[PDB]
Parts: sequence; C-alpha cells; structure tokens
Amino acid sequence: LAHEIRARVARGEVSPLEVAQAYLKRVQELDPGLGAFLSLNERLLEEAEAVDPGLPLAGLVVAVKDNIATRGLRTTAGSRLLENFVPPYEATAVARLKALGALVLGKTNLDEFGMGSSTEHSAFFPTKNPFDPDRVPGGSSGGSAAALAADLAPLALGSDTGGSVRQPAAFCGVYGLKPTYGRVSRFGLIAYASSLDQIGPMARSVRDLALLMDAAAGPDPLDATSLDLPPRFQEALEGPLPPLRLGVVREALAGNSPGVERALEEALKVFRELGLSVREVSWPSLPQALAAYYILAPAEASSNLARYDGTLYGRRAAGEEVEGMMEATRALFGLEVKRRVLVGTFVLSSGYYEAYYGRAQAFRRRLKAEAQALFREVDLLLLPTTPHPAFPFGARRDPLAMYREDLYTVGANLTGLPALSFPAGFEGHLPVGLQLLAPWGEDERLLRAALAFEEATARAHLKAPLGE
Amino acid sequence: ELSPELLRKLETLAKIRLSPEEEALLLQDLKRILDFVDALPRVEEGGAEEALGRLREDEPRPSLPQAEALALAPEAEDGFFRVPPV
RNA sequence: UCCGCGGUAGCUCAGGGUAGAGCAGCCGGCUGUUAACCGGUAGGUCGCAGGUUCGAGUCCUGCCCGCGGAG
Ligand SMILES: [Zn+2]
Repeated sequence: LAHEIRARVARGEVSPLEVAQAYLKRVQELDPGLGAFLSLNERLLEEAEAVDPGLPLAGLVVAVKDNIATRGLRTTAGSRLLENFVPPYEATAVARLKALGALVLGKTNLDEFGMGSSTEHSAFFPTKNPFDPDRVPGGSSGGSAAALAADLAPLALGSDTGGSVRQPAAFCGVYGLKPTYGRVSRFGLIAYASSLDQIGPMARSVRDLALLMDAAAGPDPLDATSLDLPPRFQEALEGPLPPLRLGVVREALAGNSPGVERALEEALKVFRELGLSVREVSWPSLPQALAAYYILAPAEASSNLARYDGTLYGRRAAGEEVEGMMEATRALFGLEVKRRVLVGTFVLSSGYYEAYYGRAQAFRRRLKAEAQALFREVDLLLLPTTPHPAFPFGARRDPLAMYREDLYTVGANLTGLPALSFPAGFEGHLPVGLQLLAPWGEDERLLRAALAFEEATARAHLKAPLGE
Repeated sequence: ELSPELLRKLETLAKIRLSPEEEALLLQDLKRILDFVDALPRVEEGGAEEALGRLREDEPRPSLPQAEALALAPEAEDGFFRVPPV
C-alpha cells in the first residue's frame, strides 16, 4: 500500500498534505486505545507536508521506534532517564529518508532501551495487538509493528538485537527485516548491544521494504562498522533462482504450536512449486545460542547504559550529593534493565571475564563458522520466527520465560546474517510468522524470495482494522 | 553460586541503588539466569580474523553551537555543564 | 589483593547432642606374609579467639596457614 500511495501522489491525484491529514486523523482516533505512539511530530508535520517536491518518498510518512534519534523530537528510548530528552542531531537512516521526501509521523513505543519482548517493559505504557487487544504485539519494536497492522503508518523503522524487529513483526502479521550487520547505519541508534544492534525496516508489503532499505541503507562515514555495499534493493524485478536450494533447520522443528507447524508445512509446498530444492539441514549449536546471547548482550549493555547518570542530559534524580546523585538517577531504570546490566557487569567482572565472556565469544565464532559451512550446501535457511503466536498480557513474565521468545531469532544477530520475518499464515485469529535468512550481503535475495511467496500466495496479510 | 555479597558488589560496580525488596527479588532472578547461561559449552576459537578497519581523515567538522549543547543539560552555568560537587 | 575449596589422632579423611575408623602403636592369636588380619586397647589445641544456643567439630564475625583459580 505504500508504493500505491506514492503512485497516486506523483500523478497529482493526491497531495502529500492530504495523506498526512488522513493518517494524522486515524492516529488521533485509534492510537488512544492502541498505544502505539509515544510522541507525535507536532505542527512541524503539517508545515513540512506543505513544502515537498514530488520526491521518491514525498507522500510517505514513517513511524520511527523511539530509540532512534530524531532531531527536534522527543527520543525517550522508552525510559524515564530520557523522557524529556530531545536530540540536537538526527539518525543517519532517518536523515536519508527525510532527504527523499519522507516525513516522521511520530515516535513508536518500545520496551525500555529495547530490552524486552512484549512492550510490557515500557516506562510509559503497554502496546496492544490490533488482532487481539488481549495479547501483546511482541517487542521490543512492538509499537512499530502495532502501528503498521492498524495502518497507522505506511512505513516503519524498528531495532533488532535479538529479534526485536522480527518477533513483533510476526506477532502483528507484517514484514520485518534485520539488515546484514553493517548495511544500515547505527549512528543515531540509542543501541544497547553494539555488536548485535541494527535498525530494521518493517512494512505491510515486500515492495515497501525495498523502498525503505533502498533509501535507508548505505555506507555512513560516521559509522566505522558500516559496509560499503550499495543497496540495489528495488531491483526485485525478478530473475530469481529457480533454482535456489532451501535448507530447513531441524533443531527449530520441534516444540512449535499447531499453527506454526501447519504454516511451516504449507510454506514448503509453496517453495517447492516455485522451483526450490528443499532439504533438511543441521544448525548444530543453534539451540545453545540463546545462552551465549544473554551473556554477550548484557555485557555490552552494561557499558552502553553506563553513560546514563544525571550529569549531562538524562533526568536528575536530585540526590544532593556527588555519587549519590548518579546512584539515585540510575535507580530510575526499570526492573528489566537493572537485571540485564547487573548480569553484564558480572560477566565482565574480574575473575569471571574469561569464564563467561571469553567463553561466549568463542561460541559466537562457532555459529558464524557453522553458518559459513551451511551456505556452502544451501542458499537459504528457513525456520519459525517464534514457536507460537502472540501471547496474552501477564502470561510470560518470568525472566527466563521471556528470554526464550527470542530463541529462533537470536542466531541472526550473533552471526550478522540477514533475516526476514514474513506473514506465513494464522492459527485462529492470531498471525503467524516464518523466518527466512540468507548469507551475508545477500539481503536482496531474501526480499525477492519473499516476493515470490507473497505472490504465489494471494496474500496471508490481514489488515486487522485498516484503511487509508 | 551467587551470594548477597556479590549482588552488593555488582550493584556497586554498576552504580545502581535498588530497594531491599528488589534485592531479594533480583537475587532469585540472577541465580536462575546465571545458571541458564553457565550451561554454555566451552569451545576452541580460531585466528582472530583479518583486520579490515578504516581510519578517518584529520579533517574538521562543524561543532554544535554552545546553546544547543547546554540545552540538554539539567543544569548549566555560564556556558558550563553544572553538576553537584565532588 | 580478590575469589573458591580446605585445616579433625601420627597419617589420610568420616560427620546442632559421650569425637571415630584403618593404617601403626600396645596386649593376645596364627608356620608362607606381599598394603597379612582377628579381638581387645591406648591415642585429640576438631585452627585461634570472640559470639548465638541449655548444648557448637557442625552456625557467624575477624585473623593465621595450605592448595587452586583470575586477562
Ligand atoms: Zn566532536
């Protein structure tokens, strides 16, 4: 629907200003109940919507996760520490969309600092799943997903560190791409695990993902970890193998809910009638990756969130002392954050560094290896984004029980491998997602292979309650 | 294998002051989590990859205007960031 | 320096209500033992100095010593 809008705009049938007014209204009427947006781009939207040339993304408006810097707009990262913070600079990704006519609708709700899998850890309020108001939209990009599924926005930006983009996309029945680590800039991302973080696109159609990526991705002189690889995404004008080899991961086959297994089998039939060589492969140490993640990520998180004392920009907790202020200000963290940064400090702490961090590092290198070997025999890998559909609020608030949500998605980050969650059917009224991932740098492969599926099937995309 | 003393030590290193209620709570969580993680198998690691990093040229880039910088500060005084004394 | 296990007969180690067992020692028995064994018996700064308890080897505060482990 995104590319459809830009079409109507370029032909003079509609003006960008019209599109904004339309979406702004819908938000003001639906968001109250949904709770998808934290902040909204004030008068600076209507004003900005009436000065645009018919640029590639002119008529388009984007919903950005609130841990991504937007100059002049409140970027809280879903935390109390930053509930009044307003960046004097703009995230490279966001900056690029803006230069192509795009505009920010508002800022999306997330789990505090991106650490969460249900949005139930937002310092402000939870977000509701448009398909079922009694169930979570996933996390931590729960807001962005929820916004898309309710057509509160044509495009959306999220953040992925352990599946924070895929898991929500699955729960809300939309597309979520985690870019190969280095494709999209991290400059402007209030990130928590530097080695694993990546800004990811999400949309209601694969052609739309192409729009975002083509605009957002690319080398940034400010990010020393960015790759010099031209996007070239919108060349999804398919000359697609036929005949790619697809490998299904055994380890992720057992433990899935009826609707996931069902959606999985059906997808295979589809890829076969498409000309793919489907074969079962082995991801030996994949099941043990969840552990390595919750020792590598928390480690980097402790050091990344260390900067948040009340000195230069956060909230001040008003201690009236020297260290007592820093100590009191950081107490404003949420239960989940505290938990993680305490773990992170332990894993790096003296006497435990090699015993844990050093251990998890060596294991992280195994996965990359086992993956290199797998892509010597297959061209794509398939598994569920999650073993089940969205769960109901309150259901899974146990430290470990929450961590296992990211069981299938953690691997993509530890390896850097691009991965895409796509609506692969339902089980009842709740959407179900499948995760399709490729070797490094071949992000466009994933996209075209999903265009094939999105087409071979009419559409497994339901718009819970959507309209222009 | 996690004593209340370590928690204190950790919360010290992380400069995070939690309530005695949270301490008892987090004490149970951390235990379970550190057990889950400890299940991680040990593995051999190979050569530390090839170095392909890049360097930035020594060319000046415009700075923030003092006004915009201090606007983030909870407390400022005569062009300085103001914090409680040491 | 920190951390984790240790310190009990001589030697090597068992364990909130006489502190115990086999090795050797002592007494008694046995003509083929290979680390002989059978009975009886003797053997103590439970690490040291302070607490809780009616009662502490056992629990809890500090220190000495040994081994091991950390970028
Ligand atoms: Zn500078």
